[PDB]
Amino acid sequence: EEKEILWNEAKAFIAACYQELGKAAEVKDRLADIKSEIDLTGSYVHTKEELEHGAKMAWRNSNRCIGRLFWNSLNVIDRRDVRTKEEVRDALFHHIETATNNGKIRPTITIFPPEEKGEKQVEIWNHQLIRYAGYESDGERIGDPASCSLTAACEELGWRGERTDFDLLPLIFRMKGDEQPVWYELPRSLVIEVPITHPDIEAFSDLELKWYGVPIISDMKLEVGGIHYNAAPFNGWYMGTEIGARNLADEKRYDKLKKVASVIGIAADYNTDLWKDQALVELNKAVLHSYKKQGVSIVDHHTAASQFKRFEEQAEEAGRKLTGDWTWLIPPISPAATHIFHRSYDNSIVKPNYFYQDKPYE
Amino acid sequence: EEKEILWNEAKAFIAACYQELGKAAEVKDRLADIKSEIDLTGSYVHTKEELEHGAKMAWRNSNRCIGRLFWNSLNVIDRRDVRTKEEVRDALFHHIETATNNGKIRPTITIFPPEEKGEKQVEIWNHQLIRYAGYESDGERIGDPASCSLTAACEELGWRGERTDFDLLPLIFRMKGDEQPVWYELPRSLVIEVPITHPDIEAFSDLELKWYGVPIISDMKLEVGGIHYNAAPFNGWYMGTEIGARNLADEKRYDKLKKVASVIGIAADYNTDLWKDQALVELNKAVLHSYKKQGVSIVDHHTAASQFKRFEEQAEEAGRKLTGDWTWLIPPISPAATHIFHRSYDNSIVKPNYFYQDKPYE
Ligand code: HEM
Ligand code: HEM
Ligand SMILES: CN(C)Cc1ccc(OCc2ccc3ccc(N)nc3c2)cc1
Ligand SMILES: CN(C)Cc1ccc(OCc2ccc3ccc(N)nc3c2)cc1
Ligand SMILES: C[C@H](O)[C@H](O)[C@H]1CNc2nc(N)[nH]c(=O)c2N1
Ligand SMILES: C[C@H](O)[C@H](O)[C@H]1CNc2nc(N)[nH]c(=O)c2N1
Ligand SMILES: [Cl-]
Ligand SMILES: [Cl-]
Repeated sequence: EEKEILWNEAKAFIAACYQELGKAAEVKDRLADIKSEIDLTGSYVHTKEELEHGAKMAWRNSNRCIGRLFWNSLNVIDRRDVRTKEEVRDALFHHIETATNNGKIRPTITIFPPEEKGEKQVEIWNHQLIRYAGYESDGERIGDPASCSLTAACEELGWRGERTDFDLLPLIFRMKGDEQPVWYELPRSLVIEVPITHPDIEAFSDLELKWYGVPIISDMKLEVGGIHYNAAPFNGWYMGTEIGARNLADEKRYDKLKKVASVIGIAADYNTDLWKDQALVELNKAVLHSYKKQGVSIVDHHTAASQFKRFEEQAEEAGRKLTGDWTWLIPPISPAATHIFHRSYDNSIVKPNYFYQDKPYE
Repeated sequence: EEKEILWNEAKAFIAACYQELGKAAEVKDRLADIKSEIDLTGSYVHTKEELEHGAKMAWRNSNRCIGRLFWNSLNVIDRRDVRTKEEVRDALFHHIETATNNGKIRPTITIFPPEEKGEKQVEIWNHQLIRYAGYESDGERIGDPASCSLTAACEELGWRGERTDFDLLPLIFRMKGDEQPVWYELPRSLVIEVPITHPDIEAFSDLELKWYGVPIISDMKLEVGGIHYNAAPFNGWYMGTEIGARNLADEKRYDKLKKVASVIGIAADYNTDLWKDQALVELNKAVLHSYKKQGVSIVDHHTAASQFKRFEEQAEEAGRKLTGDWTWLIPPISPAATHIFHRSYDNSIVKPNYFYQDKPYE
């Protein structure tokens, strides 16, 4: 039933993929080849074309993603050839450099060897390739609370952060055969960071806020035709609200709203003053401003929702069913000002797709 | 099966109601009485206590309502005795006066005779007892687009609005036996309206915005123990976002954001300026300010979400399952600043409850 589930997923994927690629006549022989390859080996190997299209389909099927208009221009890097921790490290370094592209961010995914029989070849521990550490000692919070457990796991392994609010975590991953992961400090020249300033409130820089340029999600599994690529980091560019309404604003993250309110000169005393809302708007304005000023790609939530409307229209024109998760697609500020808020979406799960998987630590 | 569905709903309601009222021992004889009453008459009549508690339970079970902490203090007015259109009119007038309470709004419901065998005794046409008319002729929009079809139905019946942006619709309802509804102009002395001003932007009054004080929803059906009270208008006080983020801001309603942006002195040209968000905040601030200044009850969304957290805690302490509709409970501005956004709710439907029903017009 191992070979059964795989074979069925393979048939459905190959058929759909080859149809979209205008290759429907080659389906028969390809499925024949695959059938034999599974019988003899227990698995099968995607061609470069199948893998690239599979990764693109997986993005197109990501219900929670508002950024999907651009699914077809995903830059897919095939690293199924890596065998060593130095190769993995260098592939991760290269991904960062090529995705960053001097600030003109390229949506990119790097695909490592897939699981064999549930056995991981490479297991990445980072949630994102670039992220800030988090600490707590003596009721003092430092850095990003969302990184607290990974940060403690790294320091167990001999890493030590400087305990600033913005320490970059090391890359950390484990190779098949090894009992422990290894870690590598990120070279600073690879990492673009953006200091947060406001277009017309000069005091805003007193907050000394910054964020990194590129979100490179590295803990999701790509599934394509029954093959499980558990290590396949990918990135887009940020939507400003991710930084301004969540990373910097959530009480369980950097919790900056009261400080923002103070620098923009409003009281943080009464709910009816809507000071949190006002602070959120000014922080989100500062975030868009700062990325644009530095020449780092970013999208605001209005522009993103307009793009998503086009994605919806493109889906209809192509005869493809659209799936989405309304609770994730709506932006966390002014959601009712977007068309998303005013319609519903089918939250069905279609494969290929990206999936959560269990953390190797904690 | 008519009497069957009713009998079953009655047993479930009476049991639950009497348990909460500490009257569990009287359940047996009450169900006996009810059994006979159904057999002989086809229906049964709620006592004053059952009706009042039923209406309160129905509010407590309203998944979409963030205002539910105060479910137990609902003021229930029993008007099952009305037989004439003048009595219905006067009950509706009285509801407005007593709910308004000079601006210190009392959550109130007035309950009219229930459907007999699906036959309505009274059929209210208004969506809310107080609402503004809407018109369109020659591509000119006037007033509230959401009222366009009711407004046209009223004018078909001899009503004529002055075609201001804020014409009050007449009360309109139909009595069993009558082919056509009747309408009655609302006496102005009954209706509190609030002009919208901003606490520190003087030009804001140039918009000449206003809204009415009390939302009195009049087109939902109350169901309690199998009895269908299709005419049972009820009100709370507004949450400010209903007015500022939806009624005055939605493009399909008053569509005021571009005008707000202009009076607060910002450009409405670039999505990255977040001018819609900023305009929304200033409009919502103006709305809270204006109601408070006039002495009309209103709640901001932060305070409302804090109350709802207490409702959740009260539900747990009472051993009652909580139900909610996340997509409706989140406020349309800064939803991620409320605890609601960060948890999930079971959207199961529990009776007693309030339900949508078919419009009698259009
Ligand atoms: C190109 C720019 C992109 C933008 C602006 C964008 C925007 C977003 C946003 C705002 C979220 C919600 C994140 C959160 O609230 O935690 C999201 C979720 C997601 N995006 Fe995209 N995205 C982009 C590119 C990509 C790419 C390249 C992929 C993969 C090929 C991808 C796959 C996903 C997935 C899988 C999720 C959901 C993750 C989860 O369940 O937690 N996106 N996207
Ligand atoms: C006391 C102040 C109250 C506040 C602040 C409040 C708040 C709200 C809000 C903001 C909504 C969403 C409305 C929308 O987006 O269209 C809502 C929905 C609702 N409320 Fe309340 N509410 C209150 C009192 C009441 C009362 C007294 C009842 C009935 C006894 C009630 C029953 C409901 C119902 C049934 C809905 C959902 C209607 C639908 O499905 O469209 N509420 N409430
Ligand atoms: C918080 N973790 C434990 C769960 C978790 C894992 C992946 C997640 O991905 C979010 C995500 C994924 C892809 C994105 C692509 C672009 C973008 N701007 N944000 C993006 C955000 C989110 C949460
Ligand atoms: C738009 N109609 C066609 C459907 C419709 C019917 C009743 C509706 O009730 C909304 C509602 C109900 C009760 C409320 C109580 C208090 C409050 N502040 N808003 C409240 C808002 C909403 C939509
Ligand atoms: C439980 C709750 O629904 C959940 O935390 C969601 C809500 N919607 C969201 N939407 C986005 N884009 N991102 C999130 O992290 C969340 N959190
Ligand atoms: C289709 C869409 O989900 C729907 O229009 C909802 C979204 N959530 C909402 N929430 C509230 N409180 N009120 C509304 O009118 C809506 N509209
Ligand atoms: Cl992030
Ligand atoms: Cl309203």
